[PDB]
Amino acid sequence: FLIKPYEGESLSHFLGRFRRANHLSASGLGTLAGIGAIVARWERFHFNPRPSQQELEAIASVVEVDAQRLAQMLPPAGVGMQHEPIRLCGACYAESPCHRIEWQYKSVWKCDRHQLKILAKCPNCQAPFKMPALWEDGCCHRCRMPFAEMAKLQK
Amino acid sequence: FLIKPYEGESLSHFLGRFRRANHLSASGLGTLAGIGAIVARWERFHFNPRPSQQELEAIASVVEVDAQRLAQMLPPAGVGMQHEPIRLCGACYAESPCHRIEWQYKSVWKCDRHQLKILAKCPNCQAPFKMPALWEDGCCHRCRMPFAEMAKLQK
Amino acid sequence: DDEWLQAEIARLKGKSIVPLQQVKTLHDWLDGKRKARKSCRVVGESRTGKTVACDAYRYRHKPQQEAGRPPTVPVVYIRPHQKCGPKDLFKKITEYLKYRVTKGTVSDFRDRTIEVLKGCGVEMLIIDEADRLKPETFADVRDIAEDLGIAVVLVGTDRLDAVIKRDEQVLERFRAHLRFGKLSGEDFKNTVEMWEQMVLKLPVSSNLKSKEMLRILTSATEGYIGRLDEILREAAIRSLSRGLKKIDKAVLQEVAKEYK
Amino acid sequence: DDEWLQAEIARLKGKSIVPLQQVKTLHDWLDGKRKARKSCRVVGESRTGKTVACDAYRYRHKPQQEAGRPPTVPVVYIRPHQKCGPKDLFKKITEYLKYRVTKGTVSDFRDRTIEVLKGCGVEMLIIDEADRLKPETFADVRDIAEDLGIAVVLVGTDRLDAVIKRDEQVLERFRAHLRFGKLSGEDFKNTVEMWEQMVLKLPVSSNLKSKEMLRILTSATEGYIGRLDEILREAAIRSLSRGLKKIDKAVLQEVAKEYK
Amino acid sequence: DDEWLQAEIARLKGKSIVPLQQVKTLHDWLDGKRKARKSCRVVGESRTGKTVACDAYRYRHKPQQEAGRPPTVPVVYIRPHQKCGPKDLFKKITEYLKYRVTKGTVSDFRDRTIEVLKGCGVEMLIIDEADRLKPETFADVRDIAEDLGIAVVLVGTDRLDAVIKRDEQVLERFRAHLRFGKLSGEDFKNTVEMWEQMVLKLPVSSNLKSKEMLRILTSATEGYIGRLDEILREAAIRSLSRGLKKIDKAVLQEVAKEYK
DNA sequence: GATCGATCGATCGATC
DNA sequence: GATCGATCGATCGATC
Ligand SMILES: Nc1ncnc2c1ncn2[C@@H]1O[C@H](COP(=O)(O)OP(=O)(O)OP(=O)(O)O)[C@@H](O)[C@H]1O
Ligand SMILES: Nc1ncnc2c1ncn2[C@@H]1O[C@H](COP(=O)(O)OP(=O)(O)OP(=O)(O)O)[C@@H](O)[C@H]1O
Ligand SMILES: Nc1ncnc2c1ncn2[C@@H]1O[C@H](COP(=O)(O)OP(=O)(O)OP(=O)(O)O)[C@@H](O)[C@H]1O
Ligand SMILES: [Mg+2]
Ligand SMILES: [Mg+2]
Ligand SMILES: [Mg+2]
Ligand SMILES: [Zn+2]
Ligand SMILES: [Zn+2]
Repeated sequence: FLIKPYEGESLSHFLGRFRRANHLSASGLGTLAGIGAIVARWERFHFNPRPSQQELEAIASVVEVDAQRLAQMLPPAGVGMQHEPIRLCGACYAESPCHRIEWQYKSVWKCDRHQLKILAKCPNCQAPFKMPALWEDGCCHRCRMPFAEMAKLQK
Repeated sequence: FLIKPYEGESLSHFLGRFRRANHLSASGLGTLAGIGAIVARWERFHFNPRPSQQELEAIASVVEVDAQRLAQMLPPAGVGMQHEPIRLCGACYAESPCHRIEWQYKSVWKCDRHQLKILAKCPNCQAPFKMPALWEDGCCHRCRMPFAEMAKLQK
Repeated sequence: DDEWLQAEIARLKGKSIVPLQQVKTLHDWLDGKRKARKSCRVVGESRTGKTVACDAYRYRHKPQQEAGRPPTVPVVYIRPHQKCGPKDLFKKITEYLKYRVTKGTVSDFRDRTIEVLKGCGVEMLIIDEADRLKPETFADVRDIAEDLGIAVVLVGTDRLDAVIKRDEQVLERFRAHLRFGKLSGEDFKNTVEMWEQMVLKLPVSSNLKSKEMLRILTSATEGYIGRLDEILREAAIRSLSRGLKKIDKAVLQEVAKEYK
Repeated sequence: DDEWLQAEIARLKGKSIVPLQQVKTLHDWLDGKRKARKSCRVVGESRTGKTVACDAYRYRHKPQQEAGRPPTVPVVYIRPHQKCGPKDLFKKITEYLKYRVTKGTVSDFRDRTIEVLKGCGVEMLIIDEADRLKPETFADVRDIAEDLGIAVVLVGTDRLDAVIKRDEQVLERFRAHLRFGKLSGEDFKNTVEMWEQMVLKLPVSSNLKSKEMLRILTSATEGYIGRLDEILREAAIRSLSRGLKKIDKAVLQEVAKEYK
Repeated sequence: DDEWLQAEIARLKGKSIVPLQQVKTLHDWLDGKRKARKSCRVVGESRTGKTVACDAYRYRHKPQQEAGRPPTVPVVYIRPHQKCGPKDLFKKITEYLKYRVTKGTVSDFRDRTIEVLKGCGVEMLIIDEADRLKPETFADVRDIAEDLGIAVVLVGTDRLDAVIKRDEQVLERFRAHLRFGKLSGEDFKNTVEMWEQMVLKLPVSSNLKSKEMLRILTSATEGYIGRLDEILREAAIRSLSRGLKKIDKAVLQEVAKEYK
């Protein structure tokens, strides 16, 4: 089962969404692509050894999304990002149910489209968000508040 | 029948001692507390999923020992422990008949109070000690040597 | 006419909810327990109609959501799967409230479920098939009902009573019950006629549920609402498949002997 | 007419309940014992009509069930099988009340039966064929009647009296009895005529149960209601099979000689 | 000729599917249950031919796949192994649909199986040898039939009925059945002759299934289709191995005494 | 989870 | 009319 990426979707979110569509573990996707543990590293936003051309093309062969498009699920060259905290604009999620790579940019604190501060934890119960690959439903894993409803609590 | 914890008593030892005072199986205590199989997991020192606040408060409601005191029957945060081997200071047991959670700390090999190596099996017959919840009497289950007498064989 | 036949068979395949006195008593009792946060346990036979009635009590209080605050869900309905652990149950609780889970330990799931459970102002925790979950989870549901003050209704077959009996606290805390009746009597005949009018939705051929039909259906269903539904739907579909406009005697005889 | 003949033979095959003075005395006595929770033992001959009368006393108090509480069953009727053990008897008690059993020990069955027996507010425990169950179960029925305060009626042939006589407590505790009569006399003739009017349900051919017919039926039945029913039904079916509209003398002679 | 002999023995070793009235009734009933999503349980004897008929009902609806969407599989046929757990069953479900599994917990397998089961639009869940799987998995199959609306057919020997009887819900929900017949009669003779024409595929030597042959085969097979197939194939192979062009009396006598 | 584990429960039948 | 002795057969129940 193939999936079309959402605009701005992060690599972690896309990988997990592909895995859920195919009932794959991270190790299973890694074996399908021939790169093993690299998949789980990318899902946790760990890129000490940045994604190589061969690794991106290996994943591209499985998910049928070109390496160039996969690179747009990561920050451009020179744009610093953070693996933690995982962040969210609930108003964006209501429009398109994905984590955006921009929300991990170190320079980003406000959603430009919605002119709201982005969230660094659930505004109802304060639970931090899991890595985007594990965003199985669109709700806080603790209190079960929908990400879309968190828009109403954004400042 | 309620019991006051001994200082330093491990959670496994305390749970089993409460069960013996009330003729309860581990499953029976679990049903009384509303948490089922979790009781037996804790008795065998299995906490991959660490005790939650709700689980500790559920047991606290039955045994009438606050969750904060129950947490002192487990290692503090950051202190690694082992489920195996179950260990014993016989000189300590002679003074207070309980298994101490400190004896399962990975860093502990000597009793500070008695300046003796702690035991990892019966020093008379080499039988390993059962999980502390099953320490029904104070004696080796095989050769029947009292734990208090094992102090004389500690090095 | 073939399109009409396909519509008829599709409608007959789909089940409906006829509101009768059994479900009326049930949600009256449920409202009574809800207004006092009294945790009870509705019990009954198998294939008798408890799940549908609890479902109706769930949809009647459809959560009304504020513009920018979490939707307030007064009644929570869950049917945990076989050997449902505590993590699975908490996942289900926070999933029904539309809060997707985050990977973590059992404590993390418990904390998130408690947070979202107080956040939405839940009044009822309806655990259908409450004979499936492990007894290490009954402590968790006990803690929920104890601290969060949510009336929990444990729904299941009579085996649920045996499951809770071997435990100590869950039996005492959950003692109020509402056994589902067999429905046999004149009320059963009223049920047959009301079903004929509503669920069958066939042209009026004056079947009227005659004495012979009542005897056949009594011998067939043995009082079960589910068996009545299955037999009626099977007879209607078999009559419509063979071109018969109404339901004849041969089809009831065939379905009755096929059952027993 | 062939369909009518099939209807007639089917109706004649099926037995009915004509209410006569025997069953009237019986349920009057049963109501008297029920209002005081007095455990008695109705005894009588074989093929005389005790089971049908106890059955009638069972159906007259058809349990009326509340909307959401267990149906209250005032009269419990059981006919345990040959060599019925305590587990089997308890299974039957809780099965009649429509509580399906759960696998377990004899103690578990006893506890569940006691629970459901106090739950439904039972007043009567009618044990028909009470000469079948083992004497290790009479202690259980004694305990039921002792603690739960339920009037138990032990029904069976005269062999039941011999079975209970060798025991000590069951004989003293269950001493009140109601022997079923032979019915011979003018009341027997009234029975024949009433049977002709109701059960035979044949067109009025002025048979009127003449003296010869009364003599034949007296020689045949020897006072038994069951023999009377069997002979009447056999004669009616034989007359209807050979085309005879009414019942002739030859068919009674044939059925009488076939019996004796 | 030796190559022809090898071809003949290879063909005789391989089994075929002769369509007869038993399988005709079976897939007619299966289509009837499929059009209404009615979950039933076909039961029968051992070595009687239920697996082959369910297999035929599986292949007749060979899934037709779209150019770029999952193949739509209307009928799912499974034969779980001995003591099949829930994880194993889910693995089999998602493996038949050609979705290779991913390592994970039982919940992950359940979620993936549910996803692929709604994705392919499955109509039937044929669980052959349904007496093998554990009773902790009957809750899972119950949930499948309850929520996904898929008519489940539990296939197995009469021991399957005993296995489901001790359970509560699976017995009530799965009550419609189709017992496989013994086939003895003139239809049995028709079966023998039809088998001779098709499956044996031997030159016409006018055997015609004479009375003596019918008596021998009746004494041998006892009505079983599988025994008939085995005896016929063994006799044909034994005749072809010893040079006999057709099947003699001695070979049937030998195979019959070798069986009984 | 089978696997014993008595066990007692008729029973019956000759027979003296 | 006791009586004595063999016999086999479900059967629930603990138990390791
Ligand atoms: N109020 C109702 N209106 C219409 N159908 C009903 C109603 N109640 C029950 N049914 C019918 O009962 C059947 C299933 O009932 P339900 O699932 O509620 O059973 P249950 O009592 O919860 O039992 P189980 O535990 O065995 O599943 C279906 O055929 C359904 O149509
Ligand atoms: N009140 C009655 N009305 C009609 N038929 C009756 C009535 N009482 C008895 N019978 C007839 O008596 C026959 C059987 O009677 P019943 O079963 O009640 O016998 P019983 O006295 O309990 O004896 P047993 O212990 O030998 O079975 C049937 O033919 C039945 O029709
Ligand atoms: N329609 C058929 N055509 C040809 N052979 C058949 C047919 N049905 C059954 N058989 C034969 O029956 C035998 C096995 O039958 P099948 O496997 O279907 O049995 P089953 O009834 O499912 O029983 P079991 O549960 O004991 O396996 C084979 O020899 C097979 O050739
Ligand atoms: Mg239900
Ligand atoms: Mg009788
Ligand atoms: Mg088979
Ligand atoms: Zn936004
Ligand atoms: Zn010490």
